[PDB]
Amino acid sequence: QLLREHWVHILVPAGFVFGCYLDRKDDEKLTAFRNKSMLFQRELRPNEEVTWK
Amino acid sequence: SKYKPAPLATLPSTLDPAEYDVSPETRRAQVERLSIRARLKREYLLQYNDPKRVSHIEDPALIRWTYARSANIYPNFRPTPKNSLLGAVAGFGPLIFWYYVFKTDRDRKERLIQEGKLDRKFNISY
Amino acid sequence: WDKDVYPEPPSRTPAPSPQTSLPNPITYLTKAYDLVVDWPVTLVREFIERQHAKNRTYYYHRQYRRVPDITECKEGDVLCIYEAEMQWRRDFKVDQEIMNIIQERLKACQQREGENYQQNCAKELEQFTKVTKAYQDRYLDLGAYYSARKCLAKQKQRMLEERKAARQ
Amino acid sequence: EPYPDDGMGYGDYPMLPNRSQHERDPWYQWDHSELRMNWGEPIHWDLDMYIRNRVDTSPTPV
Amino acid sequence: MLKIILPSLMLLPLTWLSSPKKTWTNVTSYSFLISLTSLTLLWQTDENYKNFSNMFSSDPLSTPLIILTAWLLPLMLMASQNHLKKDNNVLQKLYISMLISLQILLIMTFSATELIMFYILFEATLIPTLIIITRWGNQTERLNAGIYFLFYTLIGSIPLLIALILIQNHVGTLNLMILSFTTHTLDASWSNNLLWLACMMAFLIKMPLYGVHLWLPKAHVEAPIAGSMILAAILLKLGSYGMIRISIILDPLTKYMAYPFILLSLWGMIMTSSICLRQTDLKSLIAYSSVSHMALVIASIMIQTPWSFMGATMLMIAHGLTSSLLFCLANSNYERIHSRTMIMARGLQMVFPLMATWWLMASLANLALPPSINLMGELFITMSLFSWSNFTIILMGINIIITGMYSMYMIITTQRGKLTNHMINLQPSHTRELTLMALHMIPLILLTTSPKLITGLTM
Amino acid sequence: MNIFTTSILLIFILLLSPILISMSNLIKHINFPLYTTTSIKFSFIISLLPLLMFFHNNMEYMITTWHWVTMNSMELKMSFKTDFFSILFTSVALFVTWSIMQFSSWYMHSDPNINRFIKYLTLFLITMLILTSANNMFQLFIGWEGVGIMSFLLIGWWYGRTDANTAALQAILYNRIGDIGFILAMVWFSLNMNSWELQQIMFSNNNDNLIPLMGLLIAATGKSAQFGLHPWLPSAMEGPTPVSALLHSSTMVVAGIFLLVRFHPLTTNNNFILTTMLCLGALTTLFTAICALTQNDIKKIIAFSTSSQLGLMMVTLGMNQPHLAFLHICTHAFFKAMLFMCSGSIIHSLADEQDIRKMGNITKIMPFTSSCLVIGSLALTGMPFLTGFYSKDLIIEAINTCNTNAWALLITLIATSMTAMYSMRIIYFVTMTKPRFPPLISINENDPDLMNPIKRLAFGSIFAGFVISYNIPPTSIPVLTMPWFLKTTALIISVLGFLIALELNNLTMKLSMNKANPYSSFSTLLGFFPSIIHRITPMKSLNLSLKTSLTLLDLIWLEKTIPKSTSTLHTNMTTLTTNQKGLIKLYFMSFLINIILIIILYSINL
Amino acid sequence: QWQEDPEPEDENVYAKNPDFHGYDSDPVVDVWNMRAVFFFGFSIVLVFGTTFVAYVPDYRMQEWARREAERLVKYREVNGLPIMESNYFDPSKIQLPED
Amino acid sequence: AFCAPPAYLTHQQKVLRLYKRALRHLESWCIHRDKYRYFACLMRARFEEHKNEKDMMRATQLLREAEEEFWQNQHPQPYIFPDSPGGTSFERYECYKVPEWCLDYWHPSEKAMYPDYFSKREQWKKLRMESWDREVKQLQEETSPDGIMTEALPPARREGDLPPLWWHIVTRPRERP
Ligand SMILES: CCCCCCCCCCCCO[C@@H]1O[C@H](CO)[C@@H](O[C@H]2O[C@H](CO)[C@@H](O)[C@H](O)[C@H]2O)[C@H](O)[C@H]1O
Ligand SMILES: CCCCCCCCCCCCO[C@@H]1O[C@H](CO)[C@@H](O[C@H]2O[C@H](CO)[C@@H](O)[C@H](O)[C@H]2O)[C@H](O)[C@H]1O
Repeated sequence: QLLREHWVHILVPAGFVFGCYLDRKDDEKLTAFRNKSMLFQRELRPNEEVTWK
Repeated sequence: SKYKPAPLATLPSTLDPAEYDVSPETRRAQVERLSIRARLKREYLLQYNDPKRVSHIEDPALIRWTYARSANIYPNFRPTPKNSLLGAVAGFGPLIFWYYVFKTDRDRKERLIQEGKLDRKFNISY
Repeated sequence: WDKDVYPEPPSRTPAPSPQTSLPNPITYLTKAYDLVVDWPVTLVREFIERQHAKNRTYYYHRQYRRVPDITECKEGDVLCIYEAEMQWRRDFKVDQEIMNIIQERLKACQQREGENYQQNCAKELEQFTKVTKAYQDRYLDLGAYYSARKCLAKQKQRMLEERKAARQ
Repeated sequence: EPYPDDGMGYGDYPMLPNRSQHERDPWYQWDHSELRMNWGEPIHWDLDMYIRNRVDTSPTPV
Repeated sequence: MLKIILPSLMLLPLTWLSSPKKTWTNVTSYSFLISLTSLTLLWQTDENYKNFSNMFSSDPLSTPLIILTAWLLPLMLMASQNHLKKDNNVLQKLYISMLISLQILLIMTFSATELIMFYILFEATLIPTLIIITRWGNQTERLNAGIYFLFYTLIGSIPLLIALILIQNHVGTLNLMILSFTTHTLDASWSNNLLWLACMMAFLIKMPLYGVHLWLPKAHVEAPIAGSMILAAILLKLGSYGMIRISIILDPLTKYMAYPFILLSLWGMIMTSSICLRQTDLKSLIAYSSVSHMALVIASIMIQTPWSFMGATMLMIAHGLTSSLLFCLANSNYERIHSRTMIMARGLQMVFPLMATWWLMASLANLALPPSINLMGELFITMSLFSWSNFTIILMGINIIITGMYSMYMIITTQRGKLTNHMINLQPSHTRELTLMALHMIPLILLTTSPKLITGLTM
Repeated sequence: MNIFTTSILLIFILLLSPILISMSNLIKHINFPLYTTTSIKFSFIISLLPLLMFFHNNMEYMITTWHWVTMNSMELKMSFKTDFFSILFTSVALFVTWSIMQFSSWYMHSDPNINRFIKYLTLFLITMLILTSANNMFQLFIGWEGVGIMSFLLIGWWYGRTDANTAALQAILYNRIGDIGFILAMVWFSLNMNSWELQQIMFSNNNDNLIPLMGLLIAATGKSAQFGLHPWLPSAMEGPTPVSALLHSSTMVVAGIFLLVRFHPLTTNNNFILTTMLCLGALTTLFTAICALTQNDIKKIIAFSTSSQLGLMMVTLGMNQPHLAFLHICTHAFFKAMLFMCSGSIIHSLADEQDIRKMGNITKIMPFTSSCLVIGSLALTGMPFLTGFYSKDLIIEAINTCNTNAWALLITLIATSMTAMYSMRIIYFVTMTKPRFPPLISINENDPDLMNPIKRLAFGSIFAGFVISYNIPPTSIPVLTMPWFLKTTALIISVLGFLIALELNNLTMKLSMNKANPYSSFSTLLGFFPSIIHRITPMKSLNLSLKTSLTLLDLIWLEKTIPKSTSTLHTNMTTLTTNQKGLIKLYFMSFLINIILIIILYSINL
Repeated sequence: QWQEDPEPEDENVYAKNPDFHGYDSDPVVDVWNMRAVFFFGFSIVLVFGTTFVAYVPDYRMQEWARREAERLVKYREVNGLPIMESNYFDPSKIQLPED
Repeated sequence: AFCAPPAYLTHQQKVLRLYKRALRHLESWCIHRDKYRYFACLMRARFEEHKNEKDMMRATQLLREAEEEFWQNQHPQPYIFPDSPGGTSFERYECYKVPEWCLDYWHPSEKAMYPDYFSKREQWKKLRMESWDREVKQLQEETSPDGIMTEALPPARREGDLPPLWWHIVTRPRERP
């Protein structure tokens, strides 16, 4: 097939997807204060487990 | 003559005493200058009309001028009392002058504001 | 458009009262305009609004609850200071827009009163002056790094000066 | 004729008369037409000041 | 921010794994896509600056510079496609790698949250720049130019490192947000004055300041086109950005420590705008215009007002675009006639009618034609300085007149007059070159349309 | 109002349409000059409607079209201020530009890039309208700067010339020297009133205003070419005759007068600024009226006439008569554009000859152009009941019946006489003589593109002053009670100037050699102001920029002081330290010295 | 003299391949590089980037601030309170140092 | 313009140049044709009075006095022909004077719009190529032994030879393109 010349067109998109994943992980690490700020301190609505995940 | 030349209104040529001297020395000098002009023009025209030429004509005189005005200024600079005095004055004197101007203005303004006498009316942006 | 925020006096147009035999070109030009230009545009706008009536959606003006001020929590508590600083920045951004609203009021009054602005824009000019003094006392002379702490320091210095003068 | 040896960086460069390009012969066929200079001719130190667009030093009736 | 950083890293393996024919196409296209992605930083719908993690952040001051850095790299790659036409494929890929590594480091620098990380990256950018200048310059003075560029920065940077270490020892952290929120006044002791100088000297040298600018004309004259582009566009703004960031903890000493540098910048802007009137090298003329323009940024940041900061940011962005456009325009003629002397080429509008239009637009932006963001920044800096002292208007007006004069002189000398007919090698303008100029100009027009994006922290 | 605002915006839309068409391929399929001329014509017709409404109800509008950006308590929004001045000037300028755009289709027919020429003229019209209809000082400045840039691009339309490039850059320089004052006014108003809109500025009536008013006065001096910054306008004749007719006479040069008129309410209460304006205008009037005499170039004479008239407008503003000054602007546009068009027709018909010493007998060889030229000349002079009259007569009456500088008044009257003097110079040397032009004759007025626009401008120069003076609302209270001599001074001095110039011109045919006169040379060589300033100022400035900043400081001393000094110091230390002989004897002697030093250190430190 | 190569001569790029776009000597690679530049630079980044930036909503609370300002102006004028008061912080909250 | 100046002008040349300038400035002073003719006849009478002067020192003295008088009485603003240096429309048409070599870069699509013109142009270029070697040889052999050279160029001496350095003199842009 013609893969040996076009496979190289997955690096940068893969980098972007991996960066989005790493950003989500960094979001997870800072979960503290999720619903505990003086502002934005509403009670969870029914069937709601996290304010902004 | 009633026309007195100035550095920015140079003496004409028809009023120039040196244009009416027919001495063989000056005549030889003028002929030599024309010979130099002719040789340079011949070389330039040969290059200009060369049908195999594929680029512009480099100008040694222009290269020399740019080199002299840029890269050769420092190698041929020697500090002297006049050089040092001029350098210090030009470099700093304007700075000291404008420092005093700005500082006196700012100090007077600040004294006015401290005393409350400055009429800051619709000043809102600063 | 809310008239209470943006007061626009009632118009006082005089009656035509023509006193000549010639026809007024502007009346016929306005008739031709109201026919050719004003009517198809009105129909297109009505169609657009009819389409908007369907697929109608609502958006809300966000409300922020007051949080503890800068004065209300301790030196070096970055959490408190961040909350109070964001609140102060919000209030400062809103003060700027109130300033803008009153400046628009003043400019519209000047244009409207026209030649009587020296006498019939007294209310707007006085409002501008008073609100301008308030703005200056609040925010003027704070650095490009203005912050709730600098505003508090400025207010406390002004209060100390006022108190000293009152004592004397 | 070189510049005076006052150590101002001129070095070996010649000193040509301080005459604007306006004064060169306008009917001649100069190699550098608007500079009114020939190819290879030594260039004045202040040529860019004396070009026909800038400082003019031509004689005057008064 | 990692969603911008990581694809930039992946550009490098793409460069080294792409076939020799498709390398330029692939790298340029994906750089353009990364530049598009970087626009996600403009989605700020509140006053709460973006904080992605403990290590990266974005504010109204950082986002414009990050987007400009992301945008420039495709332009540099395009500009470098001709003078690297003869080099080996390994060498071309090495050059692409240097440019990509510069982009990554600059984006990391502008997104940094800690002053020490800022320092590490802001000094890491030197290696790619030195390599680009020295390994791909055309004249024998590129080595000395690189030495100047390196050591002017290093000498000023070491005191910056000492000051940062001292601040971290005293406070316990270097996080910019913590420093801003827990900032306290500085006693006016001699040690604190020396701390102020150590904090500001590196950035002032990078700006550059009037007395220590000799490294910039050399670097621009000896650098390749991409080197000049990135330098003028971003590496000068590193100093202004650092000054804006670090001045938040140096108050109130600024009020009296800014006089020497305010005066130096105000006078040196005139003294360099004047040099632009009688500079023979076109690249040197552009470099000195940049020095004079950056004097304004220095002065405005020093006086520190809501207007000064916004004007400084707007002028930073506008100069970043305009100086790069001017350098590309000059390099277009250089690649044809192989001389930087301005007098050598004349009447070029008779053979490049559209390049002359680009020249005119670039020059008008340079002299600040309203409503251009150039003039927005310059006007607001002028107003802030006028409020500072009412006699600054004299110097500002002199500089304005000189700027108009030299800007129009460039055009009249190069694009107008009688064509230098002896130049048979003036080939028609490349589509690549015209696209480069268009990509430099269109963002300027759009930012003029929407200037709210390039205001700074203050407004 | 919908109709009024729609007309105001549609004028700009129509003007912008040709600019957009020039960026598409349709410009090759259409006749671009004719399309642009039609666009200007329709813009004029549309603009005639707001003019009628203002004449009827005398209402003025503030129209905010677009919110550009808000800058912390200062909103910059595109705003148009449509009042008496803007409404009247828009119509006058559109009429003049319609005529000149039609004329250029003929004058520049041979010249390639006529499409670019038409686009440049349209751009200048757009920018001038932006300037004249703008609430914000910032939008006014956009127009102010774009007008100068289009002036640069048009002066030296033939960029092959070097004189043309010098004239264009001269215009740019002399206009930036006034843009400094404009920016001074902008910054002062921004700081002290926190706004650039005239509505909010108006509440600065009771302040000092000396600084902002002086800034505006410097800007007006620069832009309208008052005595201080005047050389550029006479030198702006390098460009095409249509450029001269439109920009540097009919519309561009009146920008400073328009700015002062716009800010008139503030300068009403500042006696210093009014006195300065009066004196400056009187000086400019006298100086340029003198310079116009003894000028052997039709375009140069007309340019100096324009400068003199602008000086008169500045005198009118020095007196508190802003409405009268604007009325003179509007009236003068007509006949000045007509005069320039007629001169262009003469120059085109002759083999591009501008010197009047090679013309003559045009009254017979070109009846139509000669008649239009004489109409324009009499209009320029105070011929009763022509477009010039309803402004010049009232200006002279107000000058006489006011508290004014005696010298300003006297030299203003002398200049009013010199106006007729140089008009008679043109008439005599270009009409009332024997033919001095080359022997082969190829003169053809018969072309509609030439004839029609001049006919329109002639109807203007005859009736527009009357129509406007009657339609405009009452503005100020004139003084109509004065001695017979004060009332008739305008006519008397104009006729005296005509007769004196006629006698002097008749005396030229006498076979007596004309000897050079000191005053004749002062007039001819423009008072030596160019010859001296344009040589001393640039020479000193450029010599400083090279010998001081670049050579002395940047290339020499700033190298010696920092990099070279540091490098030399460390190159000296390295050679001092690394010249070791390589002898263990000396190395161990040094080690012994080190040991002794350490022992001493410990001993004295305890 | 050392054994050095001579200076290469000036080339006309359009001499061969008069459809040269400045990108590459190979015509196909050149045209495709030009197409990629024009597509990803103008069609993608500039158009879509401009649209996205334009439709960023309420950029930095510019609109919310104006709506709040209108609300507060109406409320304060209806209730008779000052539009803006010279003390941002209620002076009761502040404990001024004695003397 | 076509001829190159000599190393120097002779007395006759200087006197003739002075005569031409004096008559032109006299025409500028006397606007009218009849007056100009009268005064020009008088001026020629003055010139002729000293047409015979074998004291080549009293000739130079007369010339210098005349030049002083000319600089004293010259028109401050003389009359310049529109196309001459200093006259309006001097270099007016230098924008449209595109040199011939610009046609080398025309796209084949653009040359297809003038099939015959470029057919003849190829013949002209072939002629230039054939001639160049012979013309450079002619100049090289014509070079004078003594260094006293001039800008004057030789004509074609043999047959089928073009004059040396002819390509730029020919093919120069037309005065009114
Ligand atoms: C304010 C603090 C920040 C400013 C700090 C300044 C430190 C800068 C030091 C950079 C050192 C530059 O070191 C530079 O070395 C080069 C070698 O290429 C020397 O190069 C030069 O040397 C001498 C002239 O002196 C010549 O004979 C030689 O041909 C020339 O190349 C420079 O003379 C020297 O200046
Ligand atoms: C403030 C502390 C900072 C210290 C560090 C800053 C960096 C300083 C670098 C010092 C070294 C510079 O090294 C520099 O080398 C160049 C050549 O390369 C020398 O250049 C030399 O050129 C030739 C010989 O080659 C000699 O004729 C000339 O006199 C000499 O200058 C410089 O004289 C030397 O100064």
